This record gives sequence, C-alpha cells and structure tokens, in this order.
Amino acid sequence: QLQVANLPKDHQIQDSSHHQQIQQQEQQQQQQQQQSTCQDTIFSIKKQKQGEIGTYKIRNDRDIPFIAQVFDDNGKPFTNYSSLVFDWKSSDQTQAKWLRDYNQNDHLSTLSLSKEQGKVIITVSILGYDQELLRQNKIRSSDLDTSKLVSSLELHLLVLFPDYYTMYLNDKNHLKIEAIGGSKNFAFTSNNSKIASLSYQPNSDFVTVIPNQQGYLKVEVRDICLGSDNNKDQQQQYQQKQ
Amino acid sequence: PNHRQYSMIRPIGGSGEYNWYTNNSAIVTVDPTGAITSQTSSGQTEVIVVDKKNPHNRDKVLVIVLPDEIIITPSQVEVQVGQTLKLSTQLLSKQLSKGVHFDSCNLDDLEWRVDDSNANNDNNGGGGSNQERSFSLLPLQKTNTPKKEQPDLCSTREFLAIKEGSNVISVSYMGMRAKILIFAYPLKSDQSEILLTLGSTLNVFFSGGPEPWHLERKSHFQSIVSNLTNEQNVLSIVPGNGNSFRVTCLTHTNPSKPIGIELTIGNKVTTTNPYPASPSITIPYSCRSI
Repeated sequence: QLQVANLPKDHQIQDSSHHQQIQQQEQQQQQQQQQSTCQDTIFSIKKQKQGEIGTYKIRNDRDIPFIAQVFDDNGKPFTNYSSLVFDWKSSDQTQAKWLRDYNQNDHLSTLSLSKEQGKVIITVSILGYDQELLRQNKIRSSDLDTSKLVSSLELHLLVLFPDYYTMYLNDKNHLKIEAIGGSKNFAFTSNNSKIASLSYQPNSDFVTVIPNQQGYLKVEVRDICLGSDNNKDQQQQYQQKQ
Repeated sequence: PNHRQYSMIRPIGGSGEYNWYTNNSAIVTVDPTGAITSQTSSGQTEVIVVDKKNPHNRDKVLVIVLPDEIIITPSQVEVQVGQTLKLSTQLLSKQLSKGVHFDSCNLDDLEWRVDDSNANNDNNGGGGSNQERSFSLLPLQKTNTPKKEQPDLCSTREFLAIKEGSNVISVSYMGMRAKILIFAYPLKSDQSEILLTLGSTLNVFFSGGPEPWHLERKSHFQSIVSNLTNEQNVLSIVPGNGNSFRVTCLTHTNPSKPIGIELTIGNKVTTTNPYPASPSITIPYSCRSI
C-alpha cells in the first residue's frame, strides 16, 4: 500500500507536564468532529483493495514524502523488507513529480507538487528482490508475482468576495460575503460586532452582514479541513534572511 | 470467578428415587434434581447419585472447571445496506481436543466494538461523526431473556449496515481478543423486458453483486442461463466484457412458457469464506404494426 510518510519530529526532552494531555484531547475532539468532513483529504487515506485507486484532495505548492508499506498476504506488515526494489511513478511530472533523493529504489520517496489546480495519479511498484544483496548472502532468487505488488493514488490539486464594499446604513441593507477557494467547510469571524452582525449556517459557502453602526467591519475565514497559512513558527526562521 | 456456570446431569434407571452428593463442594455443588453449579474454585471433582431403596445401586459423573481463548463464531460477512448481520462468540481451551468446546457458556457482557480503519494518530476524545461508517453495533434490548440459539455461545450481536463499504468488528474479555471484517453491498440489470423481432440481437448490462473474494478470487463467478433445459433452439446467450452479455434471437417464444434469463453473481464456499453472498436476478424474454 501507498501511505503518506509521517516523519517523527525532533526528540525534544520528555517533560512530564500533565497539561499536555488536556491540549491533546482538545485537539483529538476537534479532529473527531473534523473527521466527518475531512474524509476527501490526503490525511483520510482508507486502506484500499488491490487495484482500488482512491481520489484524494490535496493542496498544491509543496513537497510531500510517501512510504511504500509492504505486507504478507496474511495482512501483517513486515519487520524488515530492505531486500526489495521499488519503482516510483506519476502520470504527469509537471503536476506531481518524484525528486532525486539518493535511494531512487527505496521504500521511501519525496513528491514535489506544481503551483496549479488539476489531477495526477501517483504509483509505486516492486520490481523484485535485489540480486546483489541475495548474491552476497549466497541466496538463490525466487521469482515474485509483481502483478500483485502495485499501489496507486489519484491526487486532486487545489478568498472572501467582495474583498472591499460600502454599505449604506439601513437595517434592510444586508451584504452577502462568499468563500471562493477551499474545502467548502468554513468558519467566519469579524473584528467588531457593534459595527455589524454576522449570520451564517453550518457548511455554508457564505456569511450575511447586517449594519448596526457606522465604521469598518473586517471579516475573516478559516478552512475547517485545510486550516490557514498563518504558520508563524516557520516565519520566525526565515525572517533572519527574508 | 464472578460468573458461576451451570449444567444438568440426569439419572436413568433404578428405583426412580435418588440421593445426590459431591466429592468437593468448593469446586461444584449439586441439587436434588441433578443441576450442577460451579463454586469459587477451579479443578476437578465427582458428582454421585445413589438409589434410596437400596444404596448399592449408584453411579457418578466427573466435573472439571477450567479457559484460553475467544473467537467470533463463523457466519456470513457479505450483506446488503439496510440489513442486519449476526455475529456470535465462542470460548476455547488449549487443553481440549480440536473439534471439542465447553458444554455451556454464559459470558454475555463482552467488550464488542466497531473499529474505524483510518484512526491511526489522534489520541483525542473527539465525538467523531457517525456518518462515515458502513456499520453500527445495535443496542441489547431489555426484553425477556432469550434462549441462546446454541448453548456454547458466550454472547451474540447484530450490526446494521448504514452505508456501502466495510468496517472491522472487535471483541475483548480478560485480555482474550477477537476481530472480523464485514462488508455492505445490490444486483441490477439495465433491461427489464427483452422483446425482439426474429433474428434481432440486444446487449444487456449489469451492476452490483459481490467482488471476487479478497484472498482467493478464483472462488468468484458470474452465471447466465435461461429457464429451459433445451436453450440452443430458442435463444443464444453470449457473455461480454466485464458486466455485459448478449441475447440473439433464434425462434419464437411460446406464450404458454414465459422465458426468463437468470443472472447469478457470487463467491463459492472456501476455507476463508464459508458463508458467501450469491444473489441473482431473473430477466423476462420474448421473440415475436408501425
């Protein structure tokens, strides 16, 4: 099977601060609600049947590591399988492209994505056992049914409007603001409810604005399945050069 | 230790009147009728019957109090959306001969679950949306106590198929554990009546029915035949590519013998699917102004 390679983070020292378990459960309960509608995303990979290619939604403009997970046909993953030769492929190397990491034959590989929107199929195969590792151990080759040793995924590559408006102050004069681009799972916020009220429904593309007082409303949006680009920790590291 | 177990020994012959005894009442007690009950202790004991009218007529039974392992008892695992699936459980001991069970099991309180196949990372107490699952575990009713459908069965549950696809089911008790995989699926034609002129020909198409059984696949079949032991003079049936076939007209269909073509799709019985799905559908046929 293909899976996304969730690398470990750095092993920072294990402090025993119990408070971390609360913020882990706060995130797990949010994730359990989000798992109702995140189901189409690359983080929601359901274990495929042999040849059962799944469509998964993914955001463009990034590199992503993948792992080729190998099993026996009792269904156990193998404890080590570093004697097999792998074959990493894409239907279009403009839309999505394997890099030139050192081990182009390994059970791990890195996929670069374009800056576009569109669709591309990724695949991994096994070609056989390495004959040179078998020869060094003096072992005979045994010939693999590689027709059963292929796995594939389809990647689907993926703003408020109006961005500025002038609302005449009357209790009947309401503006619609709509969320162009994202998962269609949105949460809307504003700077000051004393200037205007927001009104929206669950799983709405849009929010309605109702004028309470003169001034400036600002309206903002979070994606429930894709988040928000405000990843400050990486912005701290780049500020020294940028 | 909490769940005392019960059985009944029966005497045959003698003067019709008995006394009962146990050689160890801390392992098993017996009543005046021949019912036996396990007590606080495991191990081995004897239960004895004695004729009242002359105590030389007597006999005895060995009772042993012992388990290792739990299974889900084999049943069907391919079912339609909108139907229920029965699963039961059974206890084993590695002291028993292969093909022998316990004579009775009352252990109904088992830790039955539905498992979700994507739940890899998130150690979080989130109320996950009960919309994405193919299956659900049904509540135990608080109606009158049922008779178990067999006496060796620890517990029984039904699972409702809500959505197409599959879930894993799991069970635990005192560290013993079992699991099974269950599937939610129905079969259809495009054509509802095949009415053709002499020599006319039609292509026919179908959807649903079982996947070739995961582990073996050569156990699968599609089958297409008409309701006459004599077909080759009336119609020609020819299988197509994938879920398609062809019907070619040969001679007139007699109205006092309405013809049906049956399409069957299923898995054959194997050592990995003992109770497979094999649905069919019958399709009406006829050969006959402007």
